[PDB]
Amino acid sequence: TTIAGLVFQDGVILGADTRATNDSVVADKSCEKIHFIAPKIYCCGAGVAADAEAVTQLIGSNIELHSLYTSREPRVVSALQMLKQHLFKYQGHIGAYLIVAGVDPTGSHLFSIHAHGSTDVGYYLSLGSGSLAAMAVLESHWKQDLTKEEAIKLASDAIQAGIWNDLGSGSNVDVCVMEIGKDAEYLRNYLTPNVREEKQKSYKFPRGTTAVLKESIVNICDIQEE
Amino acid sequence: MDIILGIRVQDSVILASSKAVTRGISVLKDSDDKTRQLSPHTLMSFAGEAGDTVQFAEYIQANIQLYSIREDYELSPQAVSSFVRQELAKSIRSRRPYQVNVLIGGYDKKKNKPELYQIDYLGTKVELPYGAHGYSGFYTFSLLDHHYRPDMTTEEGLDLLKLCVQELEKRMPMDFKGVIVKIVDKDGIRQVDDF
Amino acid sequence: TGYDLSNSVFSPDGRNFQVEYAVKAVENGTTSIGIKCNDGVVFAVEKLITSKLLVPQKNVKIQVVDRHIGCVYSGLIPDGRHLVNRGREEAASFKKLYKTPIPIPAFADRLGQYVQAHTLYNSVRPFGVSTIFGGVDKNGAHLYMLEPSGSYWGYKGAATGKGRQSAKAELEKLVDHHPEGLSAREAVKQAAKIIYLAHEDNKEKDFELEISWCSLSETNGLHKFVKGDLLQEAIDFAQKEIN
Amino acid sequence: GSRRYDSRTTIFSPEGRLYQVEYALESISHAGTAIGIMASDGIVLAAERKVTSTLLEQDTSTEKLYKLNDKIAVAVAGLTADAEILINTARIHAQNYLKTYNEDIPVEILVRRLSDIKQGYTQHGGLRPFGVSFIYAGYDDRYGYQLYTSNPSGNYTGWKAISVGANTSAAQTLLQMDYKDDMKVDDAIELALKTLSKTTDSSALTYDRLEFATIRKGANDGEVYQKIFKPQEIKDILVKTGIT
Amino acid sequence: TSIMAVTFKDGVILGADSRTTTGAYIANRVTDKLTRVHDKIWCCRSGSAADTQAIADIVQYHLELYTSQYGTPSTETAASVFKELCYENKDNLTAGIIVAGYDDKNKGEVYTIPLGGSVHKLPYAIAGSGSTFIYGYCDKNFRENMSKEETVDFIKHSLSQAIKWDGSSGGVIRMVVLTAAGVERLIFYPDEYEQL
Amino acid sequence: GYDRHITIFSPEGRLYQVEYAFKATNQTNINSLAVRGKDCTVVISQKKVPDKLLDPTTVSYIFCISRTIGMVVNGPIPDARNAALRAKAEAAEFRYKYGYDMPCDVLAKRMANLSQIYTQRAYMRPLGVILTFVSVDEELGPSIYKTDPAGYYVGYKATATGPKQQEITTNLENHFKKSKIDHINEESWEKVVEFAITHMIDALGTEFSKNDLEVGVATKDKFFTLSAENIEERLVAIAEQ
Amino acid sequence: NNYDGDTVTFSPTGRLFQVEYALEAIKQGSVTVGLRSNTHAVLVALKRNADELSSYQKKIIKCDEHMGLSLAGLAPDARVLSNYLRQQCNYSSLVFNRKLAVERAGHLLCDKAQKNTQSYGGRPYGVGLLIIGYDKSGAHLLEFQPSGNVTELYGTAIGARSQGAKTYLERTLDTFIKIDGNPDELIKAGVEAISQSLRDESLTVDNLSIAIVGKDTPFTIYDGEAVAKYI
Amino acid sequence: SDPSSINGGIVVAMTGKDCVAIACDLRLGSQSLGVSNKFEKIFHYGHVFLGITGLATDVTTLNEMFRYKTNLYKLKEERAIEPETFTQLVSSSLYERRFGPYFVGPVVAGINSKSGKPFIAGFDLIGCIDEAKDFIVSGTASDQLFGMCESLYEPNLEPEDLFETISQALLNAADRDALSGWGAVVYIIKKDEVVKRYLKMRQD
Amino acid sequence: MTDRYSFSLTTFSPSGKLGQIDYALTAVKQGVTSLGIKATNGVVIATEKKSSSPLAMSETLSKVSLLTPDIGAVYSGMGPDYRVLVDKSRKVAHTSYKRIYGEYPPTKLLVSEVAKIMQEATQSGGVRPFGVSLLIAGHDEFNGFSLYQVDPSGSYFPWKATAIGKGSVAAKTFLEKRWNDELELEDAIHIALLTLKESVEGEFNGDTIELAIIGDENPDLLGYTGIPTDKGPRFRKLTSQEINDRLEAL
Ligand SMILES: [Cl-]
Ligand SMILES: [Mg+2]
Ligand SMILES: [Mg+2]
Ligand SMILES: [Mg+2]
Ligand SMILES: [Mg+2]
Repeated sequence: TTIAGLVFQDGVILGADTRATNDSVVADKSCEKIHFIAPKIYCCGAGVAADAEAVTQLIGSNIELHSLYTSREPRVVSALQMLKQHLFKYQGHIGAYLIVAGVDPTGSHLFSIHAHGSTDVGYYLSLGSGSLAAMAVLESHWKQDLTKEEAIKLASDAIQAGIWNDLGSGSNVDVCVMEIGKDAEYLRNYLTPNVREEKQKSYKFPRGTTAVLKESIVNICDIQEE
Repeated sequence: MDIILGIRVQDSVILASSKAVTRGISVLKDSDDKTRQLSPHTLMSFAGEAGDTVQFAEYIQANIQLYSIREDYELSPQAVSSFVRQELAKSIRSRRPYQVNVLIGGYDKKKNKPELYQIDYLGTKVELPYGAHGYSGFYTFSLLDHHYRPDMTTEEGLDLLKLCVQELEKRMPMDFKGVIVKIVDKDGIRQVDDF
Repeated sequence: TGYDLSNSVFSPDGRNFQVEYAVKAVENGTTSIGIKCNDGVVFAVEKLITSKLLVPQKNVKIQVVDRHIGCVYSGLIPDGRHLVNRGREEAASFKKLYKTPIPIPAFADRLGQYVQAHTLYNSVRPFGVSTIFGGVDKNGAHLYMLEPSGSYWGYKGAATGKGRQSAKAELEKLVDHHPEGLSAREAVKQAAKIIYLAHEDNKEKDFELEISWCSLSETNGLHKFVKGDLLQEAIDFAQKEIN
Repeated sequence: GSRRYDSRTTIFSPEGRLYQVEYALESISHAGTAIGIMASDGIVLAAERKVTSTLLEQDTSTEKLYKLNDKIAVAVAGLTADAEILINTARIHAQNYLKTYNEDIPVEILVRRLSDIKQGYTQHGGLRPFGVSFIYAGYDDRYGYQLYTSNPSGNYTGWKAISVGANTSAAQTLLQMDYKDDMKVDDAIELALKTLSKTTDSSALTYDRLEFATIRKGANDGEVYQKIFKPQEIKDILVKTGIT
Repeated sequence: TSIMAVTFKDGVILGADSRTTTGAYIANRVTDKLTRVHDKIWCCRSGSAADTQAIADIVQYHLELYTSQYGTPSTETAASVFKELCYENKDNLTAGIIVAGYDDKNKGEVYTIPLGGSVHKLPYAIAGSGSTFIYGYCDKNFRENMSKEETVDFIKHSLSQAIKWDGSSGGVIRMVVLTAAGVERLIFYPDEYEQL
Repeated sequence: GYDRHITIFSPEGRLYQVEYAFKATNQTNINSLAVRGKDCTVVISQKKVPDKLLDPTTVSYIFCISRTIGMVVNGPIPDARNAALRAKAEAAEFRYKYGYDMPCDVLAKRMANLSQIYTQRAYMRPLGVILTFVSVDEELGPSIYKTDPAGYYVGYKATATGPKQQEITTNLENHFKKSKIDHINEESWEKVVEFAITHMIDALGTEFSKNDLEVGVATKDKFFTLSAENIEERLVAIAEQ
Repeated sequence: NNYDGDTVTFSPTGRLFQVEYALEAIKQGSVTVGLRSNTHAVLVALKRNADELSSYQKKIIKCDEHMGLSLAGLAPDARVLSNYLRQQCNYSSLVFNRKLAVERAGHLLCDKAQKNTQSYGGRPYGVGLLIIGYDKSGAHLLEFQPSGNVTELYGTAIGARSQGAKTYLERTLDTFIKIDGNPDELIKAGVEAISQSLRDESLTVDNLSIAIVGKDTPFTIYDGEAVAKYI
Repeated sequence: SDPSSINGGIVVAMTGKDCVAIACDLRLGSQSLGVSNKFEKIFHYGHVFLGITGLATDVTTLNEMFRYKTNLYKLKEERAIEPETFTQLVSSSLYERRFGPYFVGPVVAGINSKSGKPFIAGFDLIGCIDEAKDFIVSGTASDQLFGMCESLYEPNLEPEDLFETISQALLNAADRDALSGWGAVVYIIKKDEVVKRYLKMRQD
Repeated sequence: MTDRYSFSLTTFSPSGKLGQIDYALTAVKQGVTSLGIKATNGVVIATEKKSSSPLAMSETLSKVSLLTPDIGAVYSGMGPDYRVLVDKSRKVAHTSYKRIYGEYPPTKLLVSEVAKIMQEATQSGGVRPFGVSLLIAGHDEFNGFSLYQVDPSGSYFPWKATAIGKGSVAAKTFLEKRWNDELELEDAIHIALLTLKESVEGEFNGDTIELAIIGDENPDLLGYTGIPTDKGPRFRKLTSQEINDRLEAL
């Protein structure tokens, strides 16, 4: 996994690759690692995929109920506090490593969150097996007062470094842009640099190739009336 | 406990279970009956960890007998096996699991059919024409695969069972002291006293 | 009607009659007072000698909480002890967590919230005591008085029990005649006088005087009982004033 | 303390009656009449709604007839909210049984379980009983078609035909007069509707004031089918039987 | 980590490096290890980042609730709340915390709470992996009642050496000055402190 | 007639215990007032020290709940302090869990929900208090939110509570009918306090000394109470024009 | 009247009627006397029989080697409170290697009785106790009432007709306090005191119960022919 | 010792044009010992199909659990559960046992009755959802299945072509796994008909 | 300090009446009028903002509440009881449905959960019934648009149109004359405003009326773009200006 976050002029942006791997095999080539917490709060998930997804959904549910209760739009610091306190309680057994970013009435924010419940503040961050490749790119090119067009470029460049140089990361680039005074734009498959080439042969079989012992109709219907 | 075998023929289920009880160095008994009657037409044989086997079997027996009295009705073999499976499946994630493998031989009076169910300590249930637990299947299944027919009589089933026991007595290192054999059919449960 | 039969029931007035009935038990008790002085507080109480068989100086009524707070009360004596036992637990847990000894206003609210909690449910009875308490903390001397309702305020002087009207009038004179303040040793003498004057309401039986004090200069900010020569000096001063 | 305000819901009267059960039964006597009739080839459940309103959305409405599983249904008389608490418990018991034994729960076992829950509220806990009477219509392979009733006491009994709710005295006399043992479902449908039409407190019996259901063995190829009647289908059977 | 707190004439100054490592990888090179539990009571954190953040958040909650009821807490009170959490949960915590604060009555005070959950009131304290390399330097150069400028130099020189020798320490030197005048943040970059 | 002793419905659909808790509210015989400026929220309350033996500094019905939130109470002091302690605990817990300061309106809602529970659950009595919460909220600006024993709460442009609340309310109503704005158009809180005191004097028909009043002021990032000498300066300015 | 249905309810004059009714059970109970000097402390108790076939109900209970009490009222409540005292004496010895002070024993009994007067469901204790003991500050005598009030005294009496004995001790105060190093004379004074509370019946061998504790004397109870000496 | 490979077995699911296919082997074993050749691993709740590989006691337990839950769903909702909703129910149910999980590899397959859209999904043992457009694989020969599917699969196959593709993927994957085989079943699922076919294969 | 009311405070009287439920219904009757009307392409719910003082800001008091993105609620009776029910209803929509199935509950099932909470206050120990009737309007994919009433007993009924509270008898007669099965949402809003004018004494405008709809999906209110399947909430509360526009065409 390669996930990244960075801040720009009047916003914050998240990036993630789309490969899920169990051991050495690619289970999924197009999975979404950028999770929805609130309309303008998003979370990149690394580590154990189920844990990251589950923890974001629970906090996202509680954030929504809090937002309804208080009649206020949710804050990133609330999502951060709820996530870290939950993760700390389980002493790292929920193996979620997260980059949380969002816009709220306070402004734009970017935080990282580790499985044991430590948090960090940053202008640019990266997590997962591709973090070192991604951070090399961010340390080379990140600057203050980046424009949105520059920021999307840098974020996708950071994720690409992970895709190419990390075996744990691969496939496509997902991006989410959160700008102040605007709707967040979720750009799934922002980049598609790994389409498979056309195959040499067609492996479609002639009909009747497979040997069949028995055929039967499965009744998937409710009991009928006469 | 060691060897428990089961074979479902045309009109009955036959269960064969070893007589030996070994506690480490010595054979303490050579006439042990590793079975409980759950209902008039349902028999359960068992093998596994000492103590747990009998404790489990008698606990099942009590619950099925309770059901019989409450409803004035005998549960089908399928229903009994599902109840037994759930108790073992519950057991495997407990503080201390029942280490017990069972065979349930029953005659379904509604369908007029014999039925044999094999359930291991994990709660892995299978309905079979013949079954075993532990190493018993390793010696006997090649003979059963060869000779078994679904239309066998009870006498043919017993003869095939003798061949299985003879093969066990030849190639197994442990002396299991022969087997008690019991037949489950439409008339109920009876023991074959000469085997 | 029936509003006075159960605790925590509002009458049509907006009153809790069971708390008002607890006040009657307080009014029936012996007189106790508190005087705030320049660098501390003085507590005094009337102890009715029911019989000659009572051992003198033994049935001690004033109680210490922690090492710096004194508590005295009028009404049902067991209820007062129960409240002080709670106060000691509150003071212990405060010091356990925060290291510093419990400040007097903080301590006052701990007792206050506890007493108030016994007016919230019909499964409990209100406290049948008014408690005068105080001591010295980092911000100086504090004297409080706490009622059965859970109500409390800070005081220059405080009095409760059967002779409270008499005592209050005497305390009001001291406040007017000493705006600059009263010394700790003066307050002990005046406390003795006030209890002796307040004893006209309980004049049938004779009594025993008991005084305690916390003072920054006289006791190092610790609660101590007035004993021996200092107690006898206060009794003599009091006896001289009544005659 | 609190003792002062306790009604004491679980006590005997001097005559040996449970006050709250008897008063719950009085409540149920004002509820819309429900009728169950058992035939050789099926069971009929008919019930009268008390809504009595034009603007009520009838096709999405359910106050009387509820499905417990594919083989068992209930008709409700009394507090609908109380009934839904019990209904959901019965639905869970049926699935627990199915999970344990891998067989559909026999009708009586489900009925006994619910009746035992009702009984508990009359003997312990200090709570009011459930103000509900059920008619259970069901099928299993042991006894075939079965009708039961349970009331707030937790007592249950089996029936060939039965009524609960309003005018049960009058309704039970009419059923006792025209019921026969060799009766069929189509005849039982007609008896149920005729009985409701005579006992009703309303001026006339119409489709919008009724809920109707049948359990018939006679699903295609020997399977049992529950049929909760739609508003248009209740209207048709009323014209067929000659009531409107 | 290299952290210290030093009392001086006008109050107290907390100092820290900004490096957070996962093994040999620097996970964050601009960490803020100087954290606020009350207006003029701060702490320096070392050990498990999860644990020290969890503790500091709980303390901040306790002192906020203290303040609502009893007014401003003393530095000793803050140290006591830290100690209570560290001592009672010693089996499940890896936390080394220096507590520093300014009262007007007590002036500058420093308390160090090592792994065991003991408390030690000191004129100055050093902690974290990099502190081992400056025990000699700090002992030789510390004086009581230094000026603000002298104390800033003492901390700057001390942590400069701690950073130089300890791989686990590095980045910027952050400082927080606590006096009657208020709360002042200071930052010192590598090109400044490395040439000292 | 036990429907009047516990919180269950009477035949008219009323909760008499709730209604009687409202009557306990006026037992102190104290009137409070709250108004909003541009940058601030001011709350004033009568202060009566009838006994000369009392320490007047300890007699208060205004509470500092959090740094941003203040609360004035109309009702007996034991219930006032019960509500004060709980509101303080709730405000601190909120900040710990959700990472930002509890808003004034959210605290009001929380305390109102707690009050609602005492009207529904039999074993708990209602508190005989009306709670008026004030702050300068970071999102909503100057805020007044009031809670009562029924569990009702609402926001206010300005409000009054006590025996003579109607006289104060109508006085405030008439002012805002002229100005046609939801607040006191004034820069400094000092002048908003002077407005509050002036309009209480006009409404109640009584003059005040420095010891007869108690004042609380909410500004951005702090709520504080005025001393007797701060109030005296306020009273001097009123008299001088 | 309306305010005596339970212990949790004050009357309009501030009284707790259930506690007062518990106090009444003590007045119905048989007389027991307590008195002390500087060296020793004595309990004397008139035991009550059901009839001529029955035994005489025991009145005195040992709590430790240096402490014990006599009862008047509900005997099962005395058993509960004396068992609690035994445990508190035992806790003090095991944990602190310390004999429990008699004054502190009174404070513990006061607090235990109080909890039953402020909570719903419970009832007050229906017994009065006279605790004697010898600790580090010498001889002590306590009187316990189930209201919670515990009182340290030179002498007292509780039970039916106890006022006669209590008046005698009030007169004799100056004499019996000086009976130091003479256990027999102190018991004589207690036996003479309890005789002022007798009507119709007199002190027989199975009627009288005496206990003593002192400087070099463990708490010991005398019944039967052991008390014939004092008749 | 490894619970996911004691009993053995495999499931594969594929999408086609207006159809889905799900298939499984029939082996149940105790490590090396073959125990049953009739252990079906595909179940259905209305029109939603669920394949489950892994520890056989959990396969049976989870089937009984989802039958329970989809029965109650239907009674309350008054409609059959859809594949998308059921997928979330499987994920929820697995994750609630996060720290004592069922050792299984579920696969969902079905057609949404309202939109007509073919749907497949796979999960890890704690409920992480893989919602693939093309195919899902599971079991002890999942590597072999990934290899077959990745080459044999092409999009928008007609039902009778999809049958051949999924069958050949399963069979040849199973023949390279010791713990799979002993027979096989293929379900071809269309919007309102489902055909079930048992395949002939080598019995070693 | 113990809760000793472990017994029912609602019990059957000799006539079979549950007194506390009847008395709760009397409290609902005293409450301000609220109504609901179902159209072919939507549902409307409406009520009067009865302001307790002119100094009070009635915008801060929401009588019409969002429960889920596609479900809204209004009441008549005791306001505090409603507020806590809305809190519980929002939470139960998540805990007993969304966290299990990954989608919001359908209208009828959320109503069923609210009904259950209200039933339990009618039978559990030491509690009185809720003194409110709720009108819950909502949409879901398989059931379409729907409108439900929920009473203090826990009973609920589906309606084409209805009214509760003060002038409900007169309002229901008005709705019977006007309602048909071919109403568009704008027609239902128009009828809602006409009906509600009869029960209102004083001012009748957008500031004194609260009105919300369940209608088309609002992608503008969603807050984000990039997921085609999420098209936005069907619940929408009408503004003060939007109400006043329709009062000119009245
Ligand atoms: Cl709440
Ligand atoms: Mg370094
Ligand atoms: Mg209440
Ligand atoms: Mg193979
Ligand atoms: Mg092989």
